Amino acid sequence: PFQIGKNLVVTPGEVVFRNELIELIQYTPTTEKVHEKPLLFVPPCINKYYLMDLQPDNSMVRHFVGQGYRVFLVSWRSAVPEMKNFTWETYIEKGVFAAAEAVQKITKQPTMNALGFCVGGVILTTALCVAQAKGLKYFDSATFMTSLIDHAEPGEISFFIDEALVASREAKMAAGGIISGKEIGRTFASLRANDLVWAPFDLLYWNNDAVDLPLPMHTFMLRQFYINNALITPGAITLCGVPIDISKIDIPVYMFAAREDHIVLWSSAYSGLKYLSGTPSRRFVLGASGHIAGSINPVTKDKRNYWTNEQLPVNPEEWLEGAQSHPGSWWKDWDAWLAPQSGKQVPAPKMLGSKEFPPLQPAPGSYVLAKAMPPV
Amino acid sequence: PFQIGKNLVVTPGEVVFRNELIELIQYTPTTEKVHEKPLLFVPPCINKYYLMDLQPDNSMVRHFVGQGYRVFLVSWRSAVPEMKNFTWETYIEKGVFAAAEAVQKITKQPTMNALGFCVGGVILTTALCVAQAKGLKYFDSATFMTSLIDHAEPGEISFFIDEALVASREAKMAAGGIISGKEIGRTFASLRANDLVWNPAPFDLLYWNNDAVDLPLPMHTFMLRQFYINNALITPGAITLCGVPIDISKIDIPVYMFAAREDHIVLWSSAYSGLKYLSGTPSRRFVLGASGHIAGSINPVTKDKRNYWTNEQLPVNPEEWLEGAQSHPGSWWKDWDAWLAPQSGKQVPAPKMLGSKEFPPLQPAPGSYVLAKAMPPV
Repeated sequence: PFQIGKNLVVTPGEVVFRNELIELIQYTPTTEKVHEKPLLFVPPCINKYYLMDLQPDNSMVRHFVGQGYRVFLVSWRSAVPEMKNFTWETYIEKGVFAAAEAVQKITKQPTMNALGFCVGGVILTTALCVAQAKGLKYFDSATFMTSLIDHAEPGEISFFIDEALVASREAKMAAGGIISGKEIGRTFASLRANDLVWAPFDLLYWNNDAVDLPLPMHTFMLRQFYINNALITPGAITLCGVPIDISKIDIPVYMFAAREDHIVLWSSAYSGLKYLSGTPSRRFVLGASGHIAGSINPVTKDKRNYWTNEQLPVNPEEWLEGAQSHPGSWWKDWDAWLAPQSGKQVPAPKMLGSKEFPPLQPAPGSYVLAKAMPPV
Repeated sequence: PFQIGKNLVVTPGEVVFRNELIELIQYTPTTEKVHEKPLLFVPPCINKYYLMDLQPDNSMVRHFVGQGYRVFLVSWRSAVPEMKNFTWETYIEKGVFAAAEAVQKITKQPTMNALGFCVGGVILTTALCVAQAKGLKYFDSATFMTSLIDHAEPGEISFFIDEALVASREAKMAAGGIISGKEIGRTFASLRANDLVWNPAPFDLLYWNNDAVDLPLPMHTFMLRQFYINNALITPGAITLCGVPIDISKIDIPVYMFAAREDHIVLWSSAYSGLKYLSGTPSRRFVLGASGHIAGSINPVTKDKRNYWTNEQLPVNPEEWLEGAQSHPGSWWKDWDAWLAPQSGKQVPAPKMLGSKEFPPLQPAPGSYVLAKAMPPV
């Protein structure tokens, strides 16, 4: 069967940093030269990251390392009791910022480009606001891959959030707790039959390999984003001492959505763009197909197509009407957008980590191997 | 590994009638006596029927035959070019009514009870209106299993209907056409991630899901326009079928409605919303099953897992219905059986032959139409 790290999730590298929330994976170079400016992947913390690193042929991380990027990836710890009080803020501080700090220390580069996928995109979005407000310059650009900002139309999840249960948890928040992967899967699972082509056993395995979340983080996510749609209203939430205002984000943004995505409706993603009014530029790219088939659409096979349009009208239907279709994988377009923002070519590093951050264990590390807690 | 008719869809019987749209399957009795009044299953047409007849343990058809019902089932023909002009009305006439006429002729019984599942329930609803208006008495009761009547909240499908495409097809309706299984699977999706858990499951369901059908363009276009966009059934006379202005307040037989609590395809409160429009009926029953679209609908008595909820009161607010409901362990099929059986006549000896002299058995169940594969890409 599947053994994570052995016949799945095999892109070579090392865990180079670990804390109470993350392992940071640094991938081994496969090119003689690399773009100097690192690339940080922020996967979701619902399910395991390795949707982005399945087999070599369909691995997103492997592709980008092969394009010369200095790829680092956040591997989230599945919640256990010592994490029962962790909050959304913990994911910003101990997740995104801790990762960014380690990247700066290891590479000696002052900044990086960031990618956030699914809920990792929402965490990244909030992290960007905190960083901007505090003058912390971690990121030179941000990419949001099938992630919401405007949660007004979150899809069918809207019908299945139990507001009374969220309120019950809020009442007892200070005690913390653990939300089971089983519970999370009833609302946040993202696999559909049409993603299985026709290993589609890889995807079936991934879908069932669930992870747990801290109660405070999860309850806040439901209340503030899904119910209150807080990000569209400046100052509606406060994180890390900062009133959150998406209009303050001030770096180039790339936003990817998939046309047939039933999990993150493409028009709902598109709706976020108008809120990013402090950015110097925004790029929206629409991939063909469904959530997984469209998102994880590799260049190795280069199937399907994507659409581009540099004009960003308010109406997504107008965007699409003016768009140009291009054959193959949107990864190519993202690469072309990222590369000019990635510095000059330098020799590939000969070692993983650094003296201060020595390699700890081979990729894919220990946190991705955890099994969800037993039923309670 | 899956061979339809051999290790799935194996409830014994015979095709006893065939026309350009349907094969009617009559199932072999497994009881010495049967309820006299037959039971007609009108399955989904957007997918193949055999979600209702998977493995023996989870087969709905097999269970009901084993309870003593004289079960007949409509197996819909996947659309081919000779069907490219078929309409919604065709599904009423060549589907539901043709089946009911054959049942009458084979059994010599004047009426039957009907079950409609998913879009089969919608077709059945419209057929009941036509029959009522024309004084045709085919049905003594109707059961709607995860089917909409009020389409105001149809769920995620709303986001995946392109009105402009519907309109362009309306403009060219006379020419007819075929809507591919691929297109159908991009707008309708019967499965969710919880149905795909893996450690046959989930492969039996994936095979069923991927065993796609095609639909005639006029039927499918009408379905999208009139139900999903216009929500025509809630307005008397908003559509006309078979010469008849459709007014669901005219339906005048007992109704049973099933929905599943965690159903993402047919939201249970959306199903519930239809009940208030069935104002001509002598009785209405709503039953809510635990779990999702597949596991909640096809929840067999053999294992008798999960639960269902009952409440005789029918308030406008579905939350009020649920707050007043009583939970019962196991399968809702038990409840449906208890509702159906008193409406199913006396016990008579099981028929010794399938079909009749006029309707001889044509081939063993599950027949030929179910074995057809979708047309190639174009």
